[PDB]
Amino acid sequence: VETGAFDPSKPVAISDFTPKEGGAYQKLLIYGENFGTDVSKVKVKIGGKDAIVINVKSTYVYCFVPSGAFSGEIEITVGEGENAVTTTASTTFSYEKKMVVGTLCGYRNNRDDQGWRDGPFDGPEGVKCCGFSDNGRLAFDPLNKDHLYICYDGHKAIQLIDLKNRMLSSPLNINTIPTNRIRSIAFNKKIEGYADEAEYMIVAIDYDGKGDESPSVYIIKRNADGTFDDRSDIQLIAAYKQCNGATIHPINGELYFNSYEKGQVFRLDLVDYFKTIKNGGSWDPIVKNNPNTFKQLFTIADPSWEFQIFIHPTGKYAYFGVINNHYFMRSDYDEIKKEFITPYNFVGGYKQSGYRDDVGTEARMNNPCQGVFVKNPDYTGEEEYDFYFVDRLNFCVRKVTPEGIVSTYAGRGASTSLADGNQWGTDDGDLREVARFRDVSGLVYDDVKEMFYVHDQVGHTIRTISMEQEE
Amino acid sequence: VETGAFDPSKPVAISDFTPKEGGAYQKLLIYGENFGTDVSKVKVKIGGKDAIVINVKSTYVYCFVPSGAFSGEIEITVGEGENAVTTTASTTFSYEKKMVVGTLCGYRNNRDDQGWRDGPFDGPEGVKCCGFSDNGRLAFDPLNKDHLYICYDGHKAIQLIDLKNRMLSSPLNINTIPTNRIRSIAFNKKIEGYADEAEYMIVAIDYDGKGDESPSVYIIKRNADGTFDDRSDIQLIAAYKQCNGATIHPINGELYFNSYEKGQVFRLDLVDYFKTIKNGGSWDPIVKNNPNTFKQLFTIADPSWEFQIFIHPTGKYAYFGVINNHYFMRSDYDEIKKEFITPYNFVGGYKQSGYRDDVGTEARMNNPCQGVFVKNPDYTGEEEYDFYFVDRLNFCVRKVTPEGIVSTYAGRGASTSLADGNQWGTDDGDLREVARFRDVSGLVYDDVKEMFYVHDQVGHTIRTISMEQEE
Ligand SMILES: [Cl-]
Ligand SMILES: [Cl-]
Ligand SMILES: [Cl-]
Ligand SMILES: [Cl-]
Ligand SMILES: [Zn+2]
Ligand SMILES: [Zn+2]
Ligand SMILES: [Zn+2]
Ligand SMILES: [Zn+2]
Ligand SMILES: [Zn+2]
Ligand SMILES: [Zn+2]
Ligand SMILES: [Zn+2]
Ligand SMILES: [Zn+2]
Ligand SMILES: [Zn+2]
Ligand SMILES: [Zn+2]
Ligand SMILES: [Zn+2]
Ligand SMILES: [Zn+2]
Ligand SMILES: [Zn+2]
Ligand SMILES: [Zn+2]
Ligand SMILES: [Zn+2]
Ligand SMILES: [Zn+2]
Repeated sequence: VETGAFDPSKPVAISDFTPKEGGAYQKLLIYGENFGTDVSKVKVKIGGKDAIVINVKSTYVYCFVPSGAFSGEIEITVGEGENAVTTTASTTFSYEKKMVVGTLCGYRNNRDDQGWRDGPFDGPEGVKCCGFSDNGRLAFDPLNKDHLYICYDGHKAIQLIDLKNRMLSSPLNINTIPTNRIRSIAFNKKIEGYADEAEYMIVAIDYDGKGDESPSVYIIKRNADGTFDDRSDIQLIAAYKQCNGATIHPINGELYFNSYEKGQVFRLDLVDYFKTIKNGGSWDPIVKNNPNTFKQLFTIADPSWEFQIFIHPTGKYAYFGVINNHYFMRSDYDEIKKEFITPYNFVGGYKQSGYRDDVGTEARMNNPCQGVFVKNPDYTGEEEYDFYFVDRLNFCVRKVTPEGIVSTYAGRGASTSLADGNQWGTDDGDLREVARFRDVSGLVYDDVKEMFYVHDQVGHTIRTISMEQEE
Repeated sequence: VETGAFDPSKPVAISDFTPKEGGAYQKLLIYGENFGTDVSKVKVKIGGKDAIVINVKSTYVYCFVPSGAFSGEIEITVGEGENAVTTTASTTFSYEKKMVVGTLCGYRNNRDDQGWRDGPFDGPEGVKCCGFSDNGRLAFDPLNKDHLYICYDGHKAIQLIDLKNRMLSSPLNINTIPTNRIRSIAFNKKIEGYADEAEYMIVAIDYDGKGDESPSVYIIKRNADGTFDDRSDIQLIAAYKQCNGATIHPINGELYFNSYEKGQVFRLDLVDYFKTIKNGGSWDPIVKNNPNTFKQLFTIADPSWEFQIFIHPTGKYAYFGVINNHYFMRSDYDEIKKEFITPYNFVGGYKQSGYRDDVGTEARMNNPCQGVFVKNPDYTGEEEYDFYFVDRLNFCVRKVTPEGIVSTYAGRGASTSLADGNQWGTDDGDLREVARFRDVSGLVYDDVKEMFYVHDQVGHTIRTISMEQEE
């Protein structure tokens, strides 16, 4: 062989590589000897995973770090058959793990005829659980994050996704609720003299069968054994019409709920409710007849405005997600009055659906659904959180900084959307290169395990976003 | 007056505001009393600067924090004439200063007939200095950052911008150089036994008047009094043809220079040069006849490739800015051989001019010129720098992260480009809302004062990017 050509009678050596650490898709430069000058004659594995070889030039090889290369062991084989020579680098590459999309439970077969079935997360079709097909919202039991509840707009049971025993059940059949349009789940904060922390599940429903005296919000009391099920006491706490959600202030504990009719936002101090029942009184849930107790703070925009309220963990502000008109508004909280004030347009285009990462009202989204605040360790001032939400008709999770910069966090996998031409899909893995979702409606974040659970309504699955693990 | 209306017989009060700190363009919420409900009747000043009032609702006012509101004093006046009532908040807003574009020296009058004139940075037209009209490059004297040199492609003097005495001079008339196409300025690193740190200015020129034996690089020796001027010894160190720049490796000290002909990159160890002259030898600068001394490492792409070399402060890699074909390539440095290796496309589109912030080869630029590496305090690993370059025909400074994300750092002011419809201009101030440049060719960064100097070739000015200051 000539100068620079591969010599199969001599060893192949790796002397160094750079960078020494990195994540999947990182370009890696490997230095050594006897690599030859042809990509076709070189194969590289990193952490036991086959790696894409970019260029080979005698004393160096460029390749891409593969997903899941945990061990960082670098192995190279030059030549083929009788002439193949292999070596392994003496030091390991330091693989930096990334968040990845996974699938927890649920499935959709080729005929989409699996239906609904309670049971184990895993097993053969016919045994493993499935359903999850109506638009939904997620909420953890604040006293036990192994218990993840899901409510649905179109399925009249609130289900329990039990992460510890890996079982799906339907403990809440809410038979007295007059509709299957269940919109949200919240829990009370402790109320001195009246209610322990999360003793009550607060459930919003979307109904207008009794005109403007139609139920909006119910309250369900935890059983003596700690469960929420059909033995639980359930009471009507507010009735107007067309409610799309109810949310609890994380510091002061009052309840905010709306009506789509004119986009009203109502404020209820639960102390009024518990004080009345404690003194053997009759509670009147008819909002219109009691303007001092169910205080109407404002209308956020125009009539027929469908939205939910997401309050910052400090309680100092909230985002109002306008599901049917494709934007979020922001509202500041007056800490002395203990009320939110008239909101203003924050991110997205007023009545203009689309998909565009940009700043403020130049960003575009399409049917924004559930959102959550997540601590960003890089923030050091008084603002410590970013906001993440499922953008339903764009099949992804978006991120919103406090300044209003909107980006795409997970979904619409670049490589997978090329293979089949669809921005939607079921692929697990790398957040923006591979992973895909179908219509996404629900989202929660476990702030201790540092992971998201996502309700993929049209995939009929519960997905996860969490740190990859060596199996 | 009714409930919520302004009452001119009562004081106006400010009780609180949020956020407590922030920068220009921040939305500020001011709480208080007696503000009325009309924006037309309210005026706000912050730090003595008039502020844009957004919304007024009796007990709160929303406004934008103005540029230059250093003192943070909040003053509000409600009403007019005899009914005007003013109050000042008892606590000050904490104004966070930002980088701003400024103009150091040079000017362009309405007839663009000021020409060239050495002298003071300030004064009346006819006295204050001007010129700066040919495409240029900037370089500090490594031993004195008060001395900023500028060389020009089309003006046969190298000028001194003396930041201490605020005077422009022309100390280097380089009479023996055969052209006015001066392309770059560099300085040697200390060479044990031969040359002290920055004892020599290394100057690249663009010439082909003697075919392939045409001068490319000269070396100019510092005078006994520390100056570089017409008393300085000047020698030809390399001659091929069509050189576009020469750069010194910041750790090992060797010299890299190119030729546009085939896009060659040549490597010269200056020790060879000084050893020859020290021993009473004759130095032969003809590159073609001495392939072992002027080592040709590679050709970077196709023929007729105009580019400069920008080496990372660690010396571990370099970016090659292809001026005439609108992209940057990246080259890794082999620390054992002490040579760069064949480069690869990094950011921008190969032969595709444009303006687009994006990742890698999806980004678009137009005539990328001088670039500099700048430490980012947020980076904690082995990579501590970002890269900034002047994108000439896009009238701005762009930023390139090590991963290849290209953004716009300064220029193309949003508000000013609306007023007149031009992306170019002369405005000073806010980096992306107001400031504008015309064609930009030169760029340096003082890593101690934390400021950039920019050569705005068509504005005929030297601009600054630095922290705003209370005058
Ligand atoms: Cl072979
Ligand atoms: Cl929706
Ligand atoms: Cl008035
Ligand atoms: Cl140019
Ligand atoms: Zn090495
Ligand atoms: Zn080949
Ligand atoms: Zn159902
Ligand atoms: Zn359980
Ligand atoms: Zn109790
Ligand atoms: Zn009635
Ligand atoms: Zn207040
Ligand atoms: Zn825009
Ligand atoms: Zn206050
Ligand atoms: Zn008015
Ligand atoms: Zn001139
Ligand atoms: Zn001086
Ligand atoms: Zn000396
Ligand atoms: Zn000759
Ligand atoms: Zn080497
Ligand atoms: Zn793209």
